[PDB]
Amino acid sequence: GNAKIGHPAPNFKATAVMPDGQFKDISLSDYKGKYVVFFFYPLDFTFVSPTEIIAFSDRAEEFKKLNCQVIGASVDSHFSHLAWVNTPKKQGGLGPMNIPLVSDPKRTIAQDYGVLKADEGISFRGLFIIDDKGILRQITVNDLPVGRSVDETLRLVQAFQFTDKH
Amino acid sequence: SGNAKIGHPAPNFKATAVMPDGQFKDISLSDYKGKYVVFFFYPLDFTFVSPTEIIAFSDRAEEFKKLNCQVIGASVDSHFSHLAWVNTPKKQGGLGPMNIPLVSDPKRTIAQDYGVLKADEGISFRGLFIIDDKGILRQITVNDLPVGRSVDETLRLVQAFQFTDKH
Repeated sequence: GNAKIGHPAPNFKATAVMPDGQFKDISLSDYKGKYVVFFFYPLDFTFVSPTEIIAFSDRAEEFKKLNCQVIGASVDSHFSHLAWVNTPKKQGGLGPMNIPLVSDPKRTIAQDYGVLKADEGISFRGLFIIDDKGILRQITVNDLPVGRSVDETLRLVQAFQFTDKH
Repeated sequence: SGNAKIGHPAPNFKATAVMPDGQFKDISLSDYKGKYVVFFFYPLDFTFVSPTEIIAFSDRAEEFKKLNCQVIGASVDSHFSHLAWVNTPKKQGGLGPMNIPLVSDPKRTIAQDYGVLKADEGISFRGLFIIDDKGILRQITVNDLPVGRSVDETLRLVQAFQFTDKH
């Protein structure tokens, strides 16, 4: 991949399903001036990913207070993302989202970030912290079975911002 | 760059370390087959954030022992530098006695194999890697220099990989 600490995070432009339930083409560069947490998950309609997605969405206000945009992504189509959003939570759906969910059907974004599981065409659980100047500050990659922690992500974002001002 | 890939064998190394008994010993990652390994880099000895991380992992080594997990720290400093830092009491800004080995990577080849060498400064980023008992890399963590790592989070991850290994 091209994700290197201290270098500009690779830009992307891709269709996302937005919090209002509509599709929009967004770019990482849209969020210059804010910190960004950009995380990949393997596939829609799975059982580890919804715990993570719902936690980041439920707690989006805590990232807002850190002037930090959270963006999720997977190789599944944006239509599949919306289908999972519209599935009732009591049946295993995501429910309404406070974060956008990017579609990476060409796998080029996952490749740019070095998190494509090449033998299976899906992303590992990659999470990237990008500062307000677009510079990559933190790389996290978990193998497929093991989820990430919103608490840890908030600790990291806040710590980078504090040390930025030092 | 680097050869650290999730789901592939973690890059082996053979290097001089300062062991918990305070003596030099050449160790290899493959020595620890059969155990989980947390392998972490820090930029260089005799600094300010790194000792807090090193001491935290050393102080809490028993919690990794209870998970059949070996913790190993590393930097590009010489093995004499590591020993001097250990021999400096914590009261005076040193590490004090350690419960974990500290690997010396003076040729920078281990940092390069793990993709954490910061070009031009000849130091490693704050890289941390979780390797299972088969030697397979399961987790990559890399922090830019100013921000340290969490022992709690590392234990959460080791526990979760061992949990999911059961199915």
